[PDB]
Amino acid sequence: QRLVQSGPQVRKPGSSVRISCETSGYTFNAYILHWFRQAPGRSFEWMGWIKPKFGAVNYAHSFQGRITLTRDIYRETAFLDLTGLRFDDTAVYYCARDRLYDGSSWRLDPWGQGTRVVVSSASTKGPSVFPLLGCLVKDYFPEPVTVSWNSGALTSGVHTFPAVLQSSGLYSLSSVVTVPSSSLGTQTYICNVNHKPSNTKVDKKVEPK
Amino acid sequence: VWRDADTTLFCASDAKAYETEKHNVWATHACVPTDPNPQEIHLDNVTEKFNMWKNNMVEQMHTDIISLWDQSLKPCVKLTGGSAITQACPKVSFEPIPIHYCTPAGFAILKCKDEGFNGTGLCKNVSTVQCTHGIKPVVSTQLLLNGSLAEKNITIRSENITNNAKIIIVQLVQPVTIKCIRPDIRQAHCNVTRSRWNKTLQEVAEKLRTYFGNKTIIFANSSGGDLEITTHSFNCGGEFFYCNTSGLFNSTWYVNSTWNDTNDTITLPCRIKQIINMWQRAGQAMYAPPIPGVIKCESNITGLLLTRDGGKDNNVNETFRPGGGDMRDNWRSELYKYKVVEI
Amino acid sequence: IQMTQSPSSLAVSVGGRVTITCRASQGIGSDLHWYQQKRGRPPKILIHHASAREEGVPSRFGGSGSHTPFIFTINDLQLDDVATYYCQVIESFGQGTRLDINRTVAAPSVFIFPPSDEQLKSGTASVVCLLNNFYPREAKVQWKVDNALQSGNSQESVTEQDSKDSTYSLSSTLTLSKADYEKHKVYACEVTHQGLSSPVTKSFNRGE
Ligand SMILES: *[C@@H]1O[C@H](CO)[C@@H](O)[C@H](O)[C@H]1NC(C)=O
Ligand SMILES: *[C@@H]1O[C@H](CO)[C@@H](O)[C@H](O)[C@H]1NC(C)=O
Ligand SMILES: *[C@@H]1O[C@H](CO)[C@@H](O)[C@H](O)[C@H]1NC(C)=O
Ligand SMILES: *[C@@H]1O[C@H](CO)[C@@H](O)[C@H](O)[C@H]1NC(C)=O
Ligand SMILES: *[C@@H]1O[C@H](CO)[C@@H](O)[C@H](O)[C@H]1NC(C)=O
Ligand SMILES: *[C@@H]1O[C@H](CO)[C@@H](O)[C@H](O)[C@H]1NC(C)=O
Ligand SMILES: *[C@@H]1O[C@H](CO)[C@@H](O)[C@H](O)[C@H]1NC(C)=O
Ligand SMILES: *[C@@H]1O[C@H](CO)[C@@H](O)[C@H](O)[C@H]1NC(C)=O
Ligand SMILES: *[C@@H]1O[C@H](CO)[C@@H](O)[C@H](O)[C@H]1NC(C)=O
Ligand SMILES: *[C@@H]1O[C@H](CO)[C@@H](O)[C@H](O)[C@H]1NC(C)=O
Ligand SMILES: *[C@@H]1O[C@H](CO)[C@@H](O)[C@H](O)[C@H]1NC(C)=O
Ligand SMILES: *[C@@H]1O[C@H](CO)[C@@H](O)[C@H](O)[C@H]1NC(C)=O
Ligand SMILES: *[C@@H]1O[C@H](CO)[C@@H](O)[C@H](O)[C@H]1NC(C)=O
Repeated sequence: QRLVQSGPQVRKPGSSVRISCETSGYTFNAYILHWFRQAPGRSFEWMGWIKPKFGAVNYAHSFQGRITLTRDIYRETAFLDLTGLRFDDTAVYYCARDRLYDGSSWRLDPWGQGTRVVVSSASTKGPSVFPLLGCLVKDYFPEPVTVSWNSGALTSGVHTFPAVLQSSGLYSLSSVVTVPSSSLGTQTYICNVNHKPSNTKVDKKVEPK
Repeated sequence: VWRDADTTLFCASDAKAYETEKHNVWATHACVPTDPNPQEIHLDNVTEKFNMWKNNMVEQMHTDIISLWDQSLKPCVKLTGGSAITQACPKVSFEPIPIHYCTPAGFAILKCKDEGFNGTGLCKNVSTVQCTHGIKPVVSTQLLLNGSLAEKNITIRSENITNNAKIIIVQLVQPVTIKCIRPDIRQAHCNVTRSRWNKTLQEVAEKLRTYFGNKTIIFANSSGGDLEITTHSFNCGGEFFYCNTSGLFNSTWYVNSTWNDTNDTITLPCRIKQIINMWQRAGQAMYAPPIPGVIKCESNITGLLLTRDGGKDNNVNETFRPGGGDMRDNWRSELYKYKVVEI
Repeated sequence: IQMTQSPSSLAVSVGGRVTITCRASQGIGSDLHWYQQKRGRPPKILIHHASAREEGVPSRFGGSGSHTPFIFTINDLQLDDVATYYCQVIESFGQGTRLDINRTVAAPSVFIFPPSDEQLKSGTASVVCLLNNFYPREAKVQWKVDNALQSGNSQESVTEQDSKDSTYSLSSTLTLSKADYEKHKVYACEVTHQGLSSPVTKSFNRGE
């Protein structure tokens, strides 16, 4: 038993997205498959199940008319359709098999690795990097960005924060580090930022003035 | 005395050895003749548990009806698995006959005679018989055809009525006639009496409220899936009919609603397909075009297969849609009052 | 059908016997299951059918109860058990319990950062307030501009708990237009936290 899902996808509001759930390791026809989304921090929400043999489906609540669960009986891949992508639909989506052979018990043993979905009315753009010690990495899209200090030579006192999503639809994060005060006049400090999706790398020296 | 066990059963029938119809032909070699005077004995002061959902008779029957179909209706092309089969695919006569199931020596069938028995729990009136009643193996979705009817009240049977993943079998008291015909030589349609059907939905709704509470009951069409389950699918004269039930499942029933609220015929559009998804097995099958002439089969509606929508729990209403696809549920609807024991 | 999971959070060090209670709508019998998920990972079944264990993780994990209330128990907590836990009944999930390890309450160090010259020239001002190495995770960060409390115009970020000192760190970022920024003088970040007997304020004057 094993369920591999689609890779992370980022779509624009109003459009539609399709998520696949590739099935291996077990009898694909004799196991009820469920679909869950998880808001950043919040608990899991049930979207709907689908009994694979006939595509017998069951959507839920506010999802009806926006969601469609289908499967490709050959290659044994299951799908999840999400139309009219609202902003608040931005989450990670899961597929999980009911453990019970021929029947339901709602025991969920195998889970997808999670399909990260971002709904932003934005186009890919590399960050501007400004000085604050630390570096401010503002207005980039999409995730992710990585940051090091002094080419990897500085690995102590560093805290690299999780990105936030701005109302603009762009991400921002900060990276900070603590060091002895007496060194600021004598030690050079450089943050090295790489944003491969836009192929943007920046080295920004930061000093008092 | 006895204790529960599963074993291999045999079937009995009144099939005609001279008939060319395929159910008859199969049953002639597969089954024995029926008993003129079957015996039923009341078991005094006996109380017994039944479970229609874990009754191995269903599975045995299933394997039998699969075999019946496989050797009777050969497709021009089969895609079971990754392997594809080409073959001769003649037209046949195909019209279900009643089958009885009987226990061999050393085993017995118990029969619950409790009114409106839900299929799971203690039966107060138990009897023993050598053989079941005659059950026609009608293959269909959404609607159960030519089956047994409830004696007094509409009956709901479910493993967990509150588990939206569980099928819901409904049994009617009064049957609803369904009349189908083929006059695009693939175009067909089925008629049901509007008035007769609406009275049915009103009483079903009222019965359903006893389980889900004093709530509004909504009937709606299937949310998706293969055509076999999103339509009322069945076979007639060896041909596979697929009928649209949108006209049947498109109503909202408040606690005070009556069919009298707000031709007398609902006409359902149907299609005959040559390319079909098998119920026996994962895979696709292709048949020959339909035979010339008028094709008709008037049937009795004797039950329903429903599912209930999930969601974030909200009083006021519940929504139900037709379902099915697993033919074991068809068999369960008939075998629910029987269980096998070893002596 | 409807879940309520207590407590919302919790913090026990290596060893302490943990107990989580999930209460629900009227009757569910024994059909409550128990999960566990780590940061960036999908959940995993631990206990099913209200009492039963399953193959995999040990049977130091357990559950008991019937009808409405249920209890999830870890008799001997280890280090890798630190994860968020959830109780589920069919379509319904618990709110979720964020587990944690206990530690001596450590107050945050607070820093404020003005907008850079480079940033201002582009039409936006970001102001950053840093909270470094504190415990517990709960903290209140309030932006004040000329003594007027600011809300809805700030964002917080928190690091995952540090593997070596078991502390958290947090950033808060206030974003304003240049035009609005130049209209006000005093910019302040006020921090409230359990390890501080009173709130700490850091501030600066524009152009100073
Ligand atoms: C059992 O049979 C008796 C007489 O036939 C009847 O009065 C009684 O109601 C039956 N019990 C049930 C549970 O139907
Ligand atoms: C079915 O009826 C029996 C009594 O004959 C009862 O014990 C049981 O709880 C009922 N089950 C359902 C699902 O209605
Ligand atoms: C079905 O109803 C339509 C309209 O009343 C009628 O024309 C048609 O002949 C009917 N077919 C059957 C089989 O009753
Ligand atoms: C359902 O509501 C009706 C109101 O018309 C009432 O008469 C009936 O007693 C109610 N049933 C309950 C509360 O079980
Ligand atoms: C079910 O009804 C809807 C009306 O909202 C219709 O669009 C849809 O095609 C129907 N589905 C089927 C399978 O007939
Ligand atoms: C069933 O009929 C409705 C309208 O009567 C139509 O919208 C729907 O597409 C039909 N379904 C199929 C599967 O043809
Ligand atoms: C469904 O019901 C509405 C009224 O409730 C009616 O206007 C519509 O024609 C119906 N559709 C079908 C396919 O029966
Ligand atoms: C019947 O009762 C329901 C609620 O009990 C109400 O919503 C509805 O309006 C009533 N029927 C009519 C025709 O008003
Ligand atoms: C049900 O029985 C009738 C006999 O009157 C037959 O004509 C019809 O074809 C049967 N239904 C099916 C689906 O075979
Ligand atoms: C059931 O269907 C048959 C089909 O010919 C019909 O003759 C019979 O009248 C129907 N049942 C009832 C009670 O009308
Ligand atoms: C059922 O309830 C939901 C939410 O209370 C509502 O949106 C919907 O319109 C209701 N159904 C009907 C047929 O009124
Ligand atoms: C399923 O039904 C049984 C009794 O038939 C009940 O004890 C159990 O709680 C139900 N499961 C649920 C509500 O998840
Ligand atoms: C955590 O440890 C502190 C001592 O540093 C103690 O005062 C506190 O009660 C402990 N908390 C728990 C939940 O054990």
